Amino acid sequence: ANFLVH
Amino acid sequence: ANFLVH
Amino acid sequence: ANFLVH
Amino acid sequence: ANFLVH
Amino acid sequence: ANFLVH
Amino acid sequence: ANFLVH
Amino acid sequence: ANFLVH
Amino acid sequence: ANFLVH
Amino acid sequence: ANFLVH
Amino acid sequence: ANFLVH
Repeated sequence: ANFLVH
Repeated sequence: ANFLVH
Repeated sequence: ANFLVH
Repeated sequence: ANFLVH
Repeated sequence: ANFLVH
Repeated sequence: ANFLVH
Repeated sequence: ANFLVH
Repeated sequence: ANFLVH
Repeated sequence: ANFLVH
Repeated sequence: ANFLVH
C-alpha cells in the first residue's frame, strides 16, 4: 500500500 | 508499505 | 494492517 | 502492522 | 510491528 | 516499510 | 518491533 | 524499515 | 526491538 | 532498521 498526505 | 506525510 | 492518522 | 500518527 | 508517533 | 514525515 | 516517538 | 522525521 | 524517543 | 530524526 502507498499513502501520501499532502 | 510506503507512508509520506507532507 | 496499515494505520495512518493525520 | 504499521502505525503512523501525525 | 512499526510505530511512529509524530 | 518506509515512513517519511515532513 | 520498531518504536519512534518524536 | 526506514524512518525519516523532518 | 528498537526504541527511539526524541 | 534505519532511524533519522531531523
